[PDB]
Amino acid sequence: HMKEIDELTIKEYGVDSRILMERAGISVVLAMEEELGNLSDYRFLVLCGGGNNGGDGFVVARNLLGVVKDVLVVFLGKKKTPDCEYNYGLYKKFGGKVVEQFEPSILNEFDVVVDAIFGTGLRGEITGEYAEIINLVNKSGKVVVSVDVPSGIDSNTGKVLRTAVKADLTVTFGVPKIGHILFPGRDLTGKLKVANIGHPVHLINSINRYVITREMVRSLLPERPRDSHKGTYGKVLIIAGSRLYSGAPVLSGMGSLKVGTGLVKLAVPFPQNLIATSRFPELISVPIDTEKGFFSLQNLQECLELSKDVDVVAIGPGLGNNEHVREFVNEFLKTLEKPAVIDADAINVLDTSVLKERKSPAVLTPHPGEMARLVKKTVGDVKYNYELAEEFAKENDCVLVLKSATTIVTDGEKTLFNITGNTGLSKGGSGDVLTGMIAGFIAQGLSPLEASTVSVYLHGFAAELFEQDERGLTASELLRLIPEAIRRLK
Amino acid sequence: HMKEIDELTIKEYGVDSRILMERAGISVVLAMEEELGNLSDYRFLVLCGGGNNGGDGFVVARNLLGVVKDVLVVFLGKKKTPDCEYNYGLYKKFGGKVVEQFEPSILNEFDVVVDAIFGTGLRGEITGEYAEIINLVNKSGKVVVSVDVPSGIDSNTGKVLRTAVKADLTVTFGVPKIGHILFPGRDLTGKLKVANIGHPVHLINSINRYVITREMVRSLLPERPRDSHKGTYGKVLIIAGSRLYSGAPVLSGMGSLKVGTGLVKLAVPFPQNLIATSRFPELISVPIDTEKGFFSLQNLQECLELSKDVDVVAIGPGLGNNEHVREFVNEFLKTLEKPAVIDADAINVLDTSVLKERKSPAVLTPHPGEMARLVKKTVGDVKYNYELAEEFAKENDCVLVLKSATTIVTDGEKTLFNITGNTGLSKGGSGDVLTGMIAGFIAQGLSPLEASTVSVYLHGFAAELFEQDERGLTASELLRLIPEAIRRLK
Amino acid sequence: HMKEIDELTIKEYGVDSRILMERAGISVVLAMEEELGNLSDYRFLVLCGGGNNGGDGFVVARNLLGVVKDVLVVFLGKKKTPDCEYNYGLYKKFGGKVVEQFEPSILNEFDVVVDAIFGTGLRGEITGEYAEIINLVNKSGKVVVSVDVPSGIDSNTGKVLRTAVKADLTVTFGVPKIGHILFPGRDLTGKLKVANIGHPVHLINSINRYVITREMVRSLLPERPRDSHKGTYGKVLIIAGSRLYSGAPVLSGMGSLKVGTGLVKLAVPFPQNLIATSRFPELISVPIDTEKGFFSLQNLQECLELSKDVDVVAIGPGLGNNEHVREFVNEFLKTLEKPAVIDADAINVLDTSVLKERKSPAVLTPHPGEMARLVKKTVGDVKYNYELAEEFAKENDCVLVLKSATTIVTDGEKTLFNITGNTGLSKGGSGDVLTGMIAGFIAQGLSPLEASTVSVYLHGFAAELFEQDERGLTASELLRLIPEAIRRLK
Amino acid sequence: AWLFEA
Amino acid sequence: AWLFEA
Amino acid sequence: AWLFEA
Amino acid sequence: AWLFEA
Ligand SMILES: Nc1ncnc2c1ncn2[C@@H]1O[C@H](COP(=O)(O)O)[C@@H](OP(=O)(O)O)[C@H]1O
Ligand SMILES: Nc1ncnc2c1ncn2[C@@H]1O[C@H](COP(=O)(O)O)[C@@H](OP(=O)(O)O)[C@H]1O
Ligand SMILES: Nc1ncnc2c1ncn2[C@@H]1O[C@H](COP(=O)(O)O)[C@@H](OP(=O)(O)O)[C@H]1O
Ligand SMILES: [K+]
Ligand SMILES: [K+]
Ligand SMILES: [K+]
Repeated sequence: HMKEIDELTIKEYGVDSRILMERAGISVVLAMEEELGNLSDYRFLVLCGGGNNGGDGFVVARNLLGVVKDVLVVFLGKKKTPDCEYNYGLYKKFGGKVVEQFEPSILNEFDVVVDAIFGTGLRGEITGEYAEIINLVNKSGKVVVSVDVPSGIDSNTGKVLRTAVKADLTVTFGVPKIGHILFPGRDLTGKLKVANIGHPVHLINSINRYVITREMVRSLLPERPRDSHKGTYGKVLIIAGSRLYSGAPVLSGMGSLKVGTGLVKLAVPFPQNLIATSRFPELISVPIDTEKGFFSLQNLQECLELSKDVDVVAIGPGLGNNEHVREFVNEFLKTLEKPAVIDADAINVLDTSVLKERKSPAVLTPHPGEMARLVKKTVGDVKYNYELAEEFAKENDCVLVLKSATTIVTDGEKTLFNITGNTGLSKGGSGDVLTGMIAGFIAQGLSPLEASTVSVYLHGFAAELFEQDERGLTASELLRLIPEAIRRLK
Repeated sequence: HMKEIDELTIKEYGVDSRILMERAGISVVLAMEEELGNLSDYRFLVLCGGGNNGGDGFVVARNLLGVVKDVLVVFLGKKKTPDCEYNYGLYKKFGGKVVEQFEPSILNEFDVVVDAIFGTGLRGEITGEYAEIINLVNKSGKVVVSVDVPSGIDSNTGKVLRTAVKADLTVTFGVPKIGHILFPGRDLTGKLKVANIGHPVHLINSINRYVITREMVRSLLPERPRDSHKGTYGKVLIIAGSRLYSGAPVLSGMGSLKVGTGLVKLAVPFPQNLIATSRFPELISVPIDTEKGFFSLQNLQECLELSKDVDVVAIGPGLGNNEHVREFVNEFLKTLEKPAVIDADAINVLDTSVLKERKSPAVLTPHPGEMARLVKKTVGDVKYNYELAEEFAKENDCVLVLKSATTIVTDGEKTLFNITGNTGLSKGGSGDVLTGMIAGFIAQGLSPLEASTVSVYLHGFAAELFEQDERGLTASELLRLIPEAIRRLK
Repeated sequence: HMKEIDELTIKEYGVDSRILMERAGISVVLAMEEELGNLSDYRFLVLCGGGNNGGDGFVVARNLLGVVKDVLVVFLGKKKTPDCEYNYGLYKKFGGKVVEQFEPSILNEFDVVVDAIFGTGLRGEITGEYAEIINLVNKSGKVVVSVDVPSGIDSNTGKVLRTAVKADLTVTFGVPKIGHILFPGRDLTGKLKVANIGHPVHLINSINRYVITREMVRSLLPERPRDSHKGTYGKVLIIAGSRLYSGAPVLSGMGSLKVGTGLVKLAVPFPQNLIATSRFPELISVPIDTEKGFFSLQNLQECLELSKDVDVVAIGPGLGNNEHVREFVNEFLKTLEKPAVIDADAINVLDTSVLKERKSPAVLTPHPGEMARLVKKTVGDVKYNYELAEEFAKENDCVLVLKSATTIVTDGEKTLFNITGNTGLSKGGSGDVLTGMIAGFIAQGLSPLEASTVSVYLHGFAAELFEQDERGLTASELLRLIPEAIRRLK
Repeated sequence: AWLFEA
Repeated sequence: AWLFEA
Repeated sequence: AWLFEA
Repeated sequence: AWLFEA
């Protein structure tokens, strides 16, 4: 918690709470200037609650006095915390205007609304007059700058607490909060700036949940020693496909090759295996003889033999989901002593007891529907539920990659959030590519967690590099964009 | 005094002294970043005294911790004021290193020296170890950033107190200080940034001594109504020249015309009057018949007749200085009921009783040699002596324009400092141009003080627009550059 | 009068008055679009009087309905003319809003004010509520578009009728009106567009007072046959200067040379004649021996001898004005049988009987002070008084060039208005240049009227080509700019 | 140029 | 970068 | 311009 | 756009 970090910074380091509050407010002023240009032509409406978020607002309002066209504070609380009171007091000594009633037509006379109503740790549903004011600000068309978190977002979850401010700019302090990172909060945050307000860098660094950044991914990318050969860069087996789903294997395989893997082999039911090499002849696509077009226990021994000469096995994309696939998948993973990347239909039939028993590592890559089915909960209970994902990862000894617009990657100890990507990834085939990427990076020497971190980022970044409208992005185009994402990362 | 402004801001407005100190120090960090780029590659040596300047230094050092390559504070004082002590305490709690001995070789290990040794209001000559340290920093070749004022400059006068830091960058608070504006201090200041640290804008504005800025000159420049004629823009008489000094009249006259004056007439001894129209035939150059090539009382009545049909009279450039010139100048000014711009040899022969008796206004434009002779003091007693200039202006009911690299313009109530210009103005003819400019602006409707303010600025700015090396600038080239200075001002 | 042209177009050509009114209003809409871009984002306040100007306004308002953000008409009259009534009726049938009370705060809700209150032929001083409304529109800061003429300008004179609208854009019909061309009206007009609203081109052309345009000057400029010599391009004598005013001759002379004259001779009192060739050695500057530095009857015979071998004589600039100059000037012009260009001090001493008696032509070039003295009236009675100038020109058989920001050029039958130039011409020396230009063009073969028309235009256009701030323009710089003005004209 | 002289 | 992460 | 005059 | 759709 930043709440804890503020407390330690005040109580143990001895920084006056007022100094933190001053730094917070001036950082909002500087951020607005960076975004709007010269502030002197704008009229500012500052909405202050009674808490320290409001206190930060009074500092903003006071620092705009005499410099901008007009400033008014509407004070919406009933009582003020000590730092809010002190800064209210300064704003008034400096000649500032405060009113305590919100008049709908007051929005008419201002260009920018500074939302300092509620901050982090707000827990209750907003109703009554706070709601009305927030709804009026949202309909007003004005530029909205939110102090810390848009008022009405739960800063621990990203949920809207009945209603919430939609900001053009949010200025937060120290670190991004979970509510900036997860949706809907991420959407309501608008452009996010993270200000340094003077916390010791050691406390800022102690946070155990992180946003995955370019710099983090660049320092995890494996080295490519010049004197190398394909085995230097690992070997992947991908067990995938069926008579129903012949495309999945192809997309996973190329996903491994595009991130620099040395050798990729697919095991796919004949004749669907032939689809992959007609499209990308650099793939090895082994024909697996099946009774009805789906993997079954009769293919167990062939798949374990194929496994011996690879570094990692991805399983699941397009396998189908029937009882014989279920038997095969669970018996295979129980016997495979290689890292496993488990996706799609391998998740749908997975017996989670098998994961506890494995000595080798695993990465699971469910979307929330798949996660929901796996732990027997509703999609709504699991979506963006990073604590559930952490517990699952810790209990089953795996890395969990819970896919959504913000993807969560956790091994139960460390949790990372991915924010790259766009809606073109919301389309069949996208996940199959990511599964290949993750396997590939594990094969090249990254840990399951590192492989997942780099892969989710690059998969999202590749999507963003599509030249045309994102809704026209397809998995095949995404594959083409991977090596550009890699080059841009460096 | 800013000292007073800090006190009122703390004691009457209620801003915690620590909040002012925090804002000061972070403003230094931001300024250095603007100048150096990313700070993370630099090692910083911060030299802190015991006073609040040192306190500001501790804030700088503390805010660099964990962000830059290395930070060390050398604490040079013997005791610490309360805010310095508090910020020393924070720097140490944050993990910062302080030593109390300055080792000459310590400069070897750092890229930037932050000079927070002494601030404003230092009064005594620096000797002993402070001097040695300051001299070592000056020989070191490192980048030097001075907090408030370079240590060793007297912030009220700009004098060096035995020795002083030579800064690449100085970051001051609220307003520039006199010691940044006057030399040598102006030279030692290097690039000056003035930070807003949260004083009420009303107190910042109450300062009665100002630097002349572009924006101030732009808002004083007269209007040019389209439906106008030459009389709209005034008429100047310039009484100037002699058989010895035939060029002066020409340069003064064109100086009036280049700033937009409608009509300019010169009165110059025949045949030297003919020099002016051979060079600029738009001038009227009236031949004055003299006995020996110099104005005398025999020309009094002609000059007073010529005066009736003008708005302003400039007198002095190249008149010569002998007894008959003295009689003429004093009798003329005692009788002339028009504004007078008094320069050069008219200053040298001026009886200051005559100025007290005049009902009409005057501007005097001495360089320090001329000022020294006028009040019977040494050049050293008068140079940059803004209090003497104010008293003189107040006592004699005039505007005094005391020329030097920083020019002082005062009517005894308001005092303005000009910082435009370069060394190409240190050459004969330069002053003659300025005298014409001032007269011209008075003729166009500006007050003597306004006319002087706009003229010193534009005269200096024109010099800066010379395309080649400044030492090759001549008065004739300066005249050519005036209308460009004007266009650039708009 | 356009009033007459509208009547003939309706009554004799048979164009329905409503068709003229429709065309007028749509032309305002098109003009505003050209100036503002897309109109759809703007809210329009249209102020309509009761007359046909208001009728035009109703057409504007009606044509904006459904296309722009908001339209409101405030109807300020008491009764409506038939075409105003018809168009009010259409505006209402189309769903438009009209109110009849002007509320000061109504300006708050609109971006553009369309001023259709009064048009051309308004004769009375505006007082009462019309004044209040006009003053409110002027203080409002909104974009102001005036229909026909800014309300409150007398369209026959350009005078303000107590108060008047200051427009950003004025859209007039058929031809510019005198009130757009003369000040103050020219200033209040802002940018002027002249719309074709369907008058027969023959009636538009019948107007006997014209604005001098680029195209008119280009077609008057003389030809330069390749096989020519200096005599092809004429010879000018300029009789000018005195011991007091030695620069005038130089500026007039070069003014003749810069417009392409073949040979220019000056007659100037010795030794002031030597000033001209030291500056421009291409001039011939004849020394005239005088008793006291001024021309007198003793120089009559020399000047008439010099006159025989030239095509035109300019006389007046810097001659001085005393009795002997008066005798010389009048006796000379009474005897000179060459065209004469009469300026400055030759105007001041001119006996106008002499002009009636001359068989040869003349151009007189007074500024209003000189004109006032010449006809024994006040400056205010003569300034912009084109009817007085016409009568004077007709009665004295001359071309009169009455200098001001808008210059009037007339021979009593045809009257032309010049609008080129800027305030840098409001400075000594400017007129001396124009006098040379006019003489030069007469020498090259243009009639006195043609020579004056081309000269006033080019003199003004040269001023506009000055690269720096206009207030720094001097006559010497203007001379340099003449051949560029000429090149740009072609 | 048909509609406007400028 | 001292003040803001973006 | 909020923080610095230059 | 007031006069013409294109
Ligand atoms: N450029 C190279 N350098 C070193 N060894 C190579 C190589 N190319 C191939 N090999 C070796 O050839 C085998 C297959 O190569 P790769 O794995 O690159 O396909 C591996 O041997 P082993 O069978 O001894 O493990 C590897 O040692
Ligand atoms: N290029 C040329 N072509 C024709 N005639 C020229 C000439 N240059 C000079 N002249 C003649 O020389 C005399 C003076 O020339 P300009 O007037 O050009 O100075 C004039 O003669 P007249 O004395 O016969 O009139 C003119 O005819
Ligand atoms: N464009 C113009 N408009 C108005 N007045 C002008 C003018 N040009 C000249 N004058 C008048 O002519 C006289 C001399 O002009 P200027 O001062 O511009 O040289 C002044 O008159 P007075 O003698 O009535 O003061 C001034 O009024
Ligand atoms: K908030
Ligand atoms: K210092
Ligand atoms: K009108």
